[PDB]
Amino acid sequence: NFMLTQPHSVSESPGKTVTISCTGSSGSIASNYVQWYQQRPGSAPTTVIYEDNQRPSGVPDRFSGSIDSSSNSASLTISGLKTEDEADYYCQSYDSSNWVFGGGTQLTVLGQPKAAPSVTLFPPSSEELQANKATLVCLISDFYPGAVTVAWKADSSPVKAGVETTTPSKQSNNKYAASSYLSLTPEQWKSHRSYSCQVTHEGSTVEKTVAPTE
Amino acid sequence: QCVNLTTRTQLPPAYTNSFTRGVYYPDKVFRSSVLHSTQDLFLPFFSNVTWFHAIHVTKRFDNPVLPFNDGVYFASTEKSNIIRGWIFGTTLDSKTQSLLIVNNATNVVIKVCEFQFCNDPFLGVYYHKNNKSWMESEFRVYSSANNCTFEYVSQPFLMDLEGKQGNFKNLREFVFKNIDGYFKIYSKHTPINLVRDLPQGFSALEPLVDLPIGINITRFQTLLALHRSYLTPGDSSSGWTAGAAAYYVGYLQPRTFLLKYNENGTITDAVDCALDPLSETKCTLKSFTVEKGIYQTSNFRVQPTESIVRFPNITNLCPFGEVFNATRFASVYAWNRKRISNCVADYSVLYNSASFSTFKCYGVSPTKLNDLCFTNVYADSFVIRGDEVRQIAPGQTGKIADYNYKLPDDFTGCVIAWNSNNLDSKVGGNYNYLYRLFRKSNLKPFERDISTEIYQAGSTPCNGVEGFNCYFPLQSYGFQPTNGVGYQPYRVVVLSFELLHAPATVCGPKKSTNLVKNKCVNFNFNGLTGTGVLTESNKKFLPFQQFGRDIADTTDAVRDPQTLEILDITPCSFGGVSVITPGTNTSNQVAVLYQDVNCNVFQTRAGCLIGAEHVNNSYECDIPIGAGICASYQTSQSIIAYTMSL
Amino acid sequence: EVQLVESGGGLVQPGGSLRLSCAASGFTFSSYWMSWVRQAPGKGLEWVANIKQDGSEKYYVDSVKGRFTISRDNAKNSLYLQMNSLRAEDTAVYYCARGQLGPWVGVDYWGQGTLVTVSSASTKGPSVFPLAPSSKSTSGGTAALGCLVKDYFPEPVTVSWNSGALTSGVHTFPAVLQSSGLYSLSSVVTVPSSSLGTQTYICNVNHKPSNTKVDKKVEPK
Ligand SMILES: *[C@@H]1O[C@H](CO)[C@@H](O[C@@H]2O[C@H](CO)[C@@H](O)[C@H](O)[C@H]2NC(C)=O)[C@H](O)[C@H]1NC(C)=O
Ligand SMILES: *[C@@H]1O[C@H](CO)[C@@H](O)[C@H](O)[C@H]1NC(C)=O
Ligand SMILES: *[C@@H]1O[C@H](CO)[C@@H](O)[C@H](O)[C@H]1NC(C)=O
Ligand SMILES: *[C@@H]1O[C@H](CO)[C@@H](O)[C@H](O)[C@H]1NC(C)=O
Ligand SMILES: *[C@@H]1O[C@H](CO)[C@@H](O)[C@H](O)[C@H]1NC(C)=O
Ligand SMILES: *[C@@H]1O[C@H](CO)[C@@H](O)[C@H](O)[C@H]1NC(C)=O
Ligand SMILES: *[C@@H]1O[C@H](CO)[C@@H](O)[C@H](O)[C@H]1NC(C)=O
Ligand SMILES: *[C@@H]1O[C@H](CO)[C@@H](O)[C@H](O)[C@H]1NC(C)=O
Ligand SMILES: *[C@@H]1O[C@H](CO)[C@@H](O)[C@H](O)[C@H]1NC(C)=O
Repeated sequence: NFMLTQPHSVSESPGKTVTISCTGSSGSIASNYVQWYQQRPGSAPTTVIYEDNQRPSGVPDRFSGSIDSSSNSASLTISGLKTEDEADYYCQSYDSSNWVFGGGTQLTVLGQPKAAPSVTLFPPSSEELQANKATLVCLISDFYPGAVTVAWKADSSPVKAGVETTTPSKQSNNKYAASSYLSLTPEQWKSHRSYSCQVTHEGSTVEKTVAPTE
Repeated sequence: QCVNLTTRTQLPPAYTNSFTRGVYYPDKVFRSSVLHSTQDLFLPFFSNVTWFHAIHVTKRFDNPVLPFNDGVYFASTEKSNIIRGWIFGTTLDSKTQSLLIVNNATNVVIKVCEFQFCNDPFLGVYYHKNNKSWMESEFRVYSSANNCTFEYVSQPFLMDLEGKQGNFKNLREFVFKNIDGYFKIYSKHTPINLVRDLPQGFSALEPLVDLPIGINITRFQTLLALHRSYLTPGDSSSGWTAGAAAYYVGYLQPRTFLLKYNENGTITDAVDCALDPLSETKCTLKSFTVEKGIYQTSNFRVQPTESIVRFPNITNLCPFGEVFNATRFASVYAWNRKRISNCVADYSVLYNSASFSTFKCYGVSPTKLNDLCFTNVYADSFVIRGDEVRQIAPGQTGKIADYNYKLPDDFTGCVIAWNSNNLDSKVGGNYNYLYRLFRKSNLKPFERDISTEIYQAGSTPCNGVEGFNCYFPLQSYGFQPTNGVGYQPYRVVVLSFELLHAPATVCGPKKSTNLVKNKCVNFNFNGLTGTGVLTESNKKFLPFQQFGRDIADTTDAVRDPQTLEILDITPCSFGGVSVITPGTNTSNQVAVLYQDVNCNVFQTRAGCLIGAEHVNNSYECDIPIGAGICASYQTSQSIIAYTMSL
Repeated sequence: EVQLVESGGGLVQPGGSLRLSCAASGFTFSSYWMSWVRQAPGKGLEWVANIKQDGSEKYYVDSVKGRFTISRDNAKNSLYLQMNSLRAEDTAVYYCARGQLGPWVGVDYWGQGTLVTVSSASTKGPSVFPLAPSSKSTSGGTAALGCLVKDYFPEPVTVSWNSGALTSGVHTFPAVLQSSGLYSLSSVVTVPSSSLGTQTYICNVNHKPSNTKVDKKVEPK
């Protein structure tokens, strides 16, 4: 059960030296060679560190590695931290006739700071409900950063099943937009009091209320 | 500010031929009646030069951002003064210093800064309704600049803003260079009555300015002026006119030129040295008139193509098999020591397998092992349980690391470990294996002990019998078939490599490329890096020799080691480029003669003669060649070669 | 400089058999170790299988043990991977990995790869719902219009309004994956509310795998 433990978001820093630690638990990683793999997002991966102390030809000398047997961890150090570092890194080992890979450590961050999110509702019409369907869509747009949570509130109890949300997409306004879909039945639509779809952001919460009375 | 253009139908660029164009003064000195040769960047004669159009009658507007090489040639046959100026730079994004040279209607300025350039700088000319004159108002060249170093204003050249569709009446040439950060501009206005296919006339370009800027230039763009009359709606989307204009862009490359000077020090004619054999003969003699006779201009040498290597055969496989495939393994306190030497090392089967669990190599890197030759190779072997495998590495401490086997801190070897539980243990377990638990002190590296005395722990001696405060340092190991993975037996073999003053006896495998013969190739047969052909010989060698020399003491016969063939070494070819000339005021063509190189084309006794037709009849000869064969110009009429008549 | 070309994917099958190929050039195929590595879209790297330079020894992970097979040959310089009894987890991008000395030196070689996805939905008729918000106040994201496309497979859908006559203000939200792995998306355009009855709004939806083109008029409730 050999595995490697390493973080997922580190080195978000401009222009200095930062170390990344990858460690194992089942056995000593210093017995065999451990290598670091470095991958373009959306393209083919490459390798920055091999043999645990050297680098391939053409790789800049900014990257370096070290081994600490006291803490049973492997350290990868990047010195330059230039503009060519937007990658996720992995640590790979070899226990016995098998290969084990790391989780992945994403490194990407090397006029108005706040935008009001415009939120809209589209309740199902008579055409939707006459075909034994009920699609409620929760739309959110113009938010920064794109880290939001969409929730649905019923008359007396929050729902858990039937709600799907997509990742935000980059539009032509230097902002992001996200959508949420809910599949429901007409029986609970007319047996409730007021429907609510709430969205949470960094120190912001916008809630909207509609009624089945049309 | 700037605007973007719309897609339309354009014309592809065409290619024209230069005719004695691109010659300027290479220095600021005076030479009178002097044929002086200098090394500088010019435009070669009869070279391919890139051509662009600018005539409206359609809608041709092509100004790409062409790369700036070492020196450019810009010739414009401007008539209606449609061209305005040039810009330079590297990225054109307000990050590096960039040039702005514009010949405006009032004055000429040279500003180098970080101007924010759009995708197509241009100047806009409007026709006024009340005023019957063309004036420029749209000064859309850049947005802004932050800071810069150099600025210059030239003379106020008068500019005509009226565009027509007639034939050209003036020709303007410009040369831009950048040596040691110094900007060089050469220009000269030359009137002509022509529209296309620039004449064969000669006109040297005088220097104009020597602006010190000291930046990098790799891209440049051209600025053009359009007109907005009452016919066009006035919008720069689909309706516009640009008159009739044309400009040529050429790139300079370094060549050697022979320049002729007159009594007032003006350049009249130029002769190249790498264009024509006649031109080479003219420029080597430092004269514009060549008489009849033999002449030597340069030499000719063939170059090697490939590089073959054939190391001798390797078959001395090291005894790595039985040291790894050993039925019996010694105890840890009595670890075996085997010396391996005088064999060709083969680690290829060692790393290609995967039955082993540890392949760490301290000191030296295992990625290059076949290219390393060592003097002595040692190999130890002992069995240890899976827990005490990390204790083998130097630096760590433990029971095995300090009482049974200690490694030095400067180890340059490798450690091989693998698991063998079924072979080393039966159903009842193995109890034949001994290890040390107690010692008087620590153990020095590469030291083993065999004594099985009674370990003393307290102060009172036990008189050499079993009792309290003194026990057996040597103890047995218990093994189980169903125990843990860490308690299973593991076999560990440690490799040690050392260098001494003795010659190296252990070497890695070598490679051998295929043998190519009868071609000018390069070979390295363990004693020389010789380049030449490898012919098949007819002389046998005694069965102890690898080399071979001649009377002149030159290695020209080396035996191939892997099939035992005797191959000769011969230099590829060399010689000189001789030329025969009919003379002055008689002909213009020459014929190339090689002194001893073996190949319209006639195979003469005195080498290879090309460009001269051999004829069987014999006349009296005038230009000697050699071996009873001369050359002459005889009836049109061409250069002939024949046997001379006594 | 070593070329690696992979072309073995591009189709969906539940529990079937698939054949992936990696082509290599620029080196000697019969002297270095070989491997295969896959990664999930949006997840980390994981190892799949490895094979010796002569094909004598092959190993896989315990998740794919029992199934899967790998074979090689040195005459035509190609690597063969065959899969059987696929599951829903097998949506991954497969790279053919090349070694130098053994399993300790490193992967260090990742062919560009081929996108491989598996799904059970072959082709179903899309559902069109041009929602008409007759009653809606101002100061909102959408004044009054709505179009919804639901229950279609696979991507993509050509969404047009008024046969492509209008193109300003059209915003099409990306498709979302439901609990059954089904795509759904909506497109909104900002138009004045005074033209609800004075202008005809038709939502055009075209699906190329389903060869269906449905134009539906928008009528306020
Ligand atoms: C110990 O014996 C085994 C068994 O033959 C050797 O393993 C073979 O290695 C050769 C190398 O030429 C391969 O061609 C065979 O395929 C291998 N056979 C098996 C069954 O493993 C091994 O090389 C020997 N150990 C040493 C160090 O010589
Ligand atoms: C110039 O180049 C073009 C194509 O690159 C070729 O067709 C043409 O013959 C060249 N001109 C000369 C004088 O060689
Ligand atoms: C002509 O153009 C130059 C280039 O910047 C400018 O400095 C000059 O002011 C212009 N002339 C007039 C009269 O505007
Ligand atoms: C500003 O001018 C100085 C010269 O005084 C120059 O070294 C510097 O590079 C300029 N600034 C920029 C951003 O180029
Ligand atoms: C100019 O460019 C050359 C080659 O690109 C480079 O060697 C040199 O350092 C550059 N100099 C400056 C001042 O940018
Ligand atoms: C150049 O020299 C020639 C030879 O005497 C003479 O005829 C001519 O006038 C001179 N030209 C000038 C510009 O001095
Ligand atoms: C060199 O070795 C090969 C096998 O490794 C053998 O076939 C060949 O005959 C040898 N060459 C000699 C003995 O000249
Ligand atoms: C010159 O070369 C040709 C072909 O390579 C050959 O037939 C001829 O014999 C050679 N001449 C001499 C004098 O060796
Ligand atoms: C010259 O004449 C002789 C007469 O026999 C003939 O054999 C030979 O081929 C001729 N040579 C040429 C080049 O015509």
